[PDB]
Amino acid sequence: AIKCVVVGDGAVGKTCLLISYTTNAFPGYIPTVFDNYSANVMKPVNLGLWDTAGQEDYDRLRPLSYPQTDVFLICFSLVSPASFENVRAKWYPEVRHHCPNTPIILVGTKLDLRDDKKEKKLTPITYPQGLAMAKEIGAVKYLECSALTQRGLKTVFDEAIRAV
Amino acid sequence: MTEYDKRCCCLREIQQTEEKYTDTLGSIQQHFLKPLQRFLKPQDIEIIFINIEDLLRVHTHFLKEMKEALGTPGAANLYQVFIKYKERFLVYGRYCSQVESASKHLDRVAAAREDVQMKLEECSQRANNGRFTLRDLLMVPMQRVLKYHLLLQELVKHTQEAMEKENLRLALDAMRDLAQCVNEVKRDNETLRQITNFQLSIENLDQSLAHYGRPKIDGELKITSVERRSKMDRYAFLLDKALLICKRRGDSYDLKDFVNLHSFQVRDDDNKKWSHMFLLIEDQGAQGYELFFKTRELKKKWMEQFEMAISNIYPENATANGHDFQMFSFEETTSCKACQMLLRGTFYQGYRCHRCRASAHKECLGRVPPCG
Ligand SMILES: [Zn+2]
Ligand SMILES: [Zn+2]
Repeated sequence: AIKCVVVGDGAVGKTCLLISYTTNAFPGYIPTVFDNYSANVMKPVNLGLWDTAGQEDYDRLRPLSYPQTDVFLICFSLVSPASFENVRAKWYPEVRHHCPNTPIILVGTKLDLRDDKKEKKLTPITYPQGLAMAKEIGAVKYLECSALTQRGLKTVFDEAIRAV
Repeated sequence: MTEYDKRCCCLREIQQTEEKYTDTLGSIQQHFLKPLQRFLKPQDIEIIFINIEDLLRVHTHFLKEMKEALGTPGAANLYQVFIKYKERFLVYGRYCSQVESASKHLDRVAAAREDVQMKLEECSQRANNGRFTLRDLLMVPMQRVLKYHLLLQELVKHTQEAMEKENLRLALDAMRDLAQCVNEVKRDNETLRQITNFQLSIENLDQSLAHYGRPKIDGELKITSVERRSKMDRYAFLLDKALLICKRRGDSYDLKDFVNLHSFQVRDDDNKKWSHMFLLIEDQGAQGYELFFKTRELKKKWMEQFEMAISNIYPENATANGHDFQMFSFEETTSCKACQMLLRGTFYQGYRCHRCRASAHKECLGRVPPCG
């Protein structure tokens, strides 16, 4: 077994990363629901993935996903700010507290929309911006990717395993 | 892909995930509960499986409803399956407030009885070819109840109308409302956990602490009264309706003075420690206390808590438009007479009018229609 939980601000696209990866293709209509996924990947590991979509606003229901978790992918959108902040103030406080010993990959999502059309006086989480955070909250590894391109997408799930 | 194509890809999504959901529930009943009957005693099964059988009943009827609605109409009465089932779904309140201890109990029986541990492996092979443990399965309903809002959210943003969309948007609010009641049944569960601890240790105590609402802060202070007017080291519990002044040693706490917040008011006034003080004063009489704290920070926390307590006892608009609103614990499923969403939780969810008997959230009091 290996329990891996994908957590962070809604829309960034958790559901999607998970469906990109497991489905091995982008679908978009992009489904809302992603069932708990129990899989074999390659060294043969039994890999479990958990979406946390729809749990984000309900502070007493949401940490019910954290027990016996082997590793946490915390995510922000590389094209938000809104999210990147909440990593420091909400998600890391909560993971650390609920699970003092479980490691954390920090995942920057949407490297593809990273390079695109600042009206709102803001900037995309860049690679230094990211790792400064990763470092600040004691990450095990920092990554980036998109669900569309699937670039680095395969790296994330190899590193989540590596850490376990 | 149109918006219309998109709209019709997720009415499918609603149906297939719901199908899969009732399937899982069926699986938990059939490949798990019924076999384990058989090894385990009633108590232990009651404990592990919570109200899962009932969830199964609720959702199969609901799947029927959903099917007919989606298939028979041109999808138009969908909103109304959701609205109709909202309050029957509060049963998730108990599931989510009991699932951690259902999980823990399973572990324990598991470790105590390896014939049970074997059967468990047997069971999840029979059921999902060993891909999911019974523990895993037990988190599923919590996941599911918190997805209806996102589904209808999605079905809203590819919805064609006016009128179709509004009552989908209604159906969304019913589902976000439910999620929130469920978030608060759990918070209240554990708030009540913490009160029970306050009760058990310890007591010269004659009523259930629950009667004075929710804990605010508790800790060590020295105190003066009119009757006794040198500094006494004490341990105090602040709840919404009362301060419990205790004497303080061990795990034992001895109740030595009980203050009713209804009748008291906070008035304030070295950076040498224990210098930092405010007063609680009676209005129609003559009791009064000086509360001393080790530290300005400690003052300062306690005052805010005192102010939150009294604001709960005596909120903005407790007397608007005729009413006389009181902190109340509703023991029956109840909605707000202004906003019409639910009062959330199992414990002091909001306010009742001592004259109307009307029910309302703290934030909705000025908006309640006038009474008679
Ligand atoms: Zn009234
Ligand atoms: Zn209200």
